[PDB]
Amino acid sequence: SHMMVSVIAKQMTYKVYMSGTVNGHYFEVEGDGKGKPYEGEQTVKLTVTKGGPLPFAWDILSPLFSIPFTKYPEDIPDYVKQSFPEGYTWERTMNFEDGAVCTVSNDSSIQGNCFIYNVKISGVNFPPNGPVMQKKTQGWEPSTERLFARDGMLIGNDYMALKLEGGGHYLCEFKSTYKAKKPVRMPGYHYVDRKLDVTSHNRDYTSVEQCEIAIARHSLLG
Amino acid sequence: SHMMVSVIAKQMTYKVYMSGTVNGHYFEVEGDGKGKPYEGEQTVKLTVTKGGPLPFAWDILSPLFSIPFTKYPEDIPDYVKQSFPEGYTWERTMNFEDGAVCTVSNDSSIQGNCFIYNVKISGVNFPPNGPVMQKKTQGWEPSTERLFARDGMLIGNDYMALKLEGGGHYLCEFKSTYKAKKPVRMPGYHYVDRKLDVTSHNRDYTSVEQCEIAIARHSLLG
Amino acid sequence: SHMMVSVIAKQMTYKVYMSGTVNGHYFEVEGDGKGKPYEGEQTVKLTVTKGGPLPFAWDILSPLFSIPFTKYPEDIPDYVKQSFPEGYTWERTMNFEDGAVCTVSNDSSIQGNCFIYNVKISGVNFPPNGPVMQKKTQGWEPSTERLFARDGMLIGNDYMALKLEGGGHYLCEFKSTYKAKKPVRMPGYHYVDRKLDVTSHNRDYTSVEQCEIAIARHSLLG
Amino acid sequence: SHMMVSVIAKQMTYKVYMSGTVNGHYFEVEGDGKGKPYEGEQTVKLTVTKGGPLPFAWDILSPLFSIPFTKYPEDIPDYVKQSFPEGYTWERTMNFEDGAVCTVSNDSSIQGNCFIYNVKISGVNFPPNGPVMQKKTQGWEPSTERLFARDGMLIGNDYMALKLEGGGHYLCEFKSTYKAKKPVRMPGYHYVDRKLDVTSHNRDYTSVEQCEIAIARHSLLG
Repeated sequence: SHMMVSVIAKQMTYKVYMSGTVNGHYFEVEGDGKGKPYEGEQTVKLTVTKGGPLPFAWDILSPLFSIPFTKYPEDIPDYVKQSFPEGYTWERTMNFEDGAVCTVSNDSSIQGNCFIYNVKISGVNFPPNGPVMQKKTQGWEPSTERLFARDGMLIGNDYMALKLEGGGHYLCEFKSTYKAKKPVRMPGYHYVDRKLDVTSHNRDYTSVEQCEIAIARHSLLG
Repeated sequence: SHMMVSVIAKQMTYKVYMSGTVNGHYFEVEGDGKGKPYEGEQTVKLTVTKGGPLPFAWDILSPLFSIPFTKYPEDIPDYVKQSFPEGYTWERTMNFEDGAVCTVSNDSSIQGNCFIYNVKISGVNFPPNGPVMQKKTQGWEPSTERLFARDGMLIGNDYMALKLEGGGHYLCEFKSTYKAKKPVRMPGYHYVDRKLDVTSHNRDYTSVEQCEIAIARHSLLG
Repeated sequence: SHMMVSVIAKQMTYKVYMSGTVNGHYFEVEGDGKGKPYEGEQTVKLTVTKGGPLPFAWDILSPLFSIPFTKYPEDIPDYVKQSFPEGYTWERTMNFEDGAVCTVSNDSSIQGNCFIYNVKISGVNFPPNGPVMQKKTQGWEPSTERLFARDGMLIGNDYMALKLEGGGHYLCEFKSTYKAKKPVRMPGYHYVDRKLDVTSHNRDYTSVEQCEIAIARHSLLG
Repeated sequence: SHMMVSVIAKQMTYKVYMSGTVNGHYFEVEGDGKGKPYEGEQTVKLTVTKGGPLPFAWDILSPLFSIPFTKYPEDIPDYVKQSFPEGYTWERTMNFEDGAVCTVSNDSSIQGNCFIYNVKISGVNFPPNGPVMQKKTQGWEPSTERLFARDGMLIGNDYMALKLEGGGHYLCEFKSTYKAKKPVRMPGYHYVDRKLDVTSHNRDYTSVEQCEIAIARHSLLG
């Protein structure tokens, strides 16, 4: 009784296009990714095409490179997958504890076996001797995103933690808004457990590979 | 597993004394609890001693009434349980989406097989037609606190939500600091799942019963 | 055509009562003050009656010790003064940049020549080696409060700056809500320039004297 | 007074190029300005080059179109004016009360008696029935930025407000970082008063004229 949608194959690839500006530095990143949407497992190779090498931590960009690769159980409506073939948009604001702010905008369509993601990031007020600019980050902690529906949109908040060179953590608030381009069956209050890891990286992070697992769940208690 | 500690029984009680001002209204509340600390289970009966009946939704008080009762797996250092016999303190900020703010301090100490909790709460800028002042809230969704160690303190953040009448959600944002009165072993980044329900109540919530499950865990994906 | 109100003499005294808790430390402060309401000049002697000596900076409490001592020009309605003889309430939230939060609640009545102020403060999550707890503060900078009316209330935001031992500043956001206990003539968008200085202080800040000047104005341009 | 500087005339011009995405809508805007830098006076005519007409209130763009044109008294070190001939950069966060966020970066350089400004803006989570998306805003109230020196950067915060149709105010909160490309003399805690008006506009705001006064000052009370 767990139902797949005919536009999303059990194995799909995607292409990501990303322009951005962080502390006034402009950069373009391109990426090819592949995974199993209904199993919530994905991987993507990223090439920095313009503005490399990047003067900030890679870890601030990693969470902007693929939402349809979430495992939804049979009793929870998959808002994102239901939106295809037309697609979805999302906007995101990331708030770090040293005062830095990022705004993100993403549009997503499909072209046969392939997802197209366009993504812009604008990041400002990054402490010049902070972990992001001194590249003292060491990958994300596994997160749980709270999600609910409001005005036919899907809101998501996530308290995240960048691991720091020399132990300790650098905190960040995620607030996500997902807008389907087509009326879909809205889900209730639910959670997405996520783990993102950077798997391979050359020395100047101009060529990076990362893998994500994304599982949607109910309350684990009751 | 659960690394049991000789000072805290498998079956314990607690006495909670709470005083507080919300929207200028002063109130005092006393309570008697009981639970299985190494299993993360507990009920508690409250009585509003002074300022009953209360002009705000019981639900804004519900999460200030018992942290020892948290099932920690043996591979996670149990910060609060090591803090005893001496005791611990915690401070909290409860920031609601409609501009309400609450500040909470607590002082915990043990007496045989009885826990002692003193807790003061200050709450302001609660909209007079909002859900809390109009008493239209219907209890807390299950949540997942993110705790980590910093300067010998345990820092938790959680993105909460009050269920509302006629569907919908009233978003709250919790930020807690836990401070043991005695050097203890620090835990790594880890999570606590919680479900908290008002089981019984009189007609003006001057007598209330609540029950809490609370289980520590690692990432469900790694 | 600048109009005084018969309940507020050109010279008035006041009495302040303040209970509070900061980083879990309880304290009571009492104060006698005197000034010229229509000239916006005041002074008050503060005695710490309980919980002294205080383990935190004095400068976090100073801005909670007298609003009717503001100079309003003839063309701007004085919301606060118009509320007497019955009085006003106000709630305040102070947000420091090291993450600390304070909530404040104040009720104000009049008794002949004398204003009575009751004030509670709850302050939490103050970094233990931050300027407030290490007492590295050196008085407030002069502030301008933006003020406007909403729902027959007066909202006030102020970006403030504590001066630091060794130069540099420790920032704080003020958000104030004033509620008259009686319908008054609402004012428009306007500014209150304020300067608070601590004038005298014994060595343990158990006996402190401070003076404030508070001037309400229009836009200085146009 | 005004400590004049040989690189910046008493009468100067500027060319502003702006690109930006607000609510996923991409737009480009070019402009020609002129003003009396040591008097703090300037007009500028804008033309929307790409993405005209704009689906949001002009007023959210109005404050991203010229910091050299600020009357500094001789007793205040004029951070931006010392930064030239090289140039300066600034980053800004514009946080609105209804959850909207904008991020802005700018790069400034001089060319004879012409200033060059490049400015990108990212804006997200703008409510579709809110005042900006419904174009019900009617220009900015006069404001007062609070600037101070930190790690060789100038940090300004200001509490702003957009005038609304049918009375009322739509609150915004500005946080700017100013960074000169060349060691300059740092100013003390000081204030900037500003008034900014849309003087003229076509019917779809694809041609707009704005005028700005901007005067630095010490505390008006000390």
